[PDB]
Amino acid sequence: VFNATRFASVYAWNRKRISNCVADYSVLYNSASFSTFKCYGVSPTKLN
Amino acid sequence: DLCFTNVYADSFVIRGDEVRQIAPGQTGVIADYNYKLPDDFTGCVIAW
Repeated sequence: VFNATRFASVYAWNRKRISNCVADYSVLYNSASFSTFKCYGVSPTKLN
Repeated sequence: DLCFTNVYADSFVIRGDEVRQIAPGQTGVIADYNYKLPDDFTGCVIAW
């Protein structure tokens, strides 16, 4: 979903309902390839 | 019109994309591994 081959338009935005997996958000957080990272209900450090 | 006891000028160089990182309470690799401000900060920030 992040290193995807192709993304879609804004009026036809892709939705993926990701379920049943082990999540880790540190690397997604720690990756400097991502320019805009702002969370709105949870402070990101607690997302681990 | 104010007077202070001691002044502490801290100067460095960062990447120009990392300016928003320097605010207290922000969270990000520059603000998380090698320079950290307390939330009760009293002073000014200057970047150019």
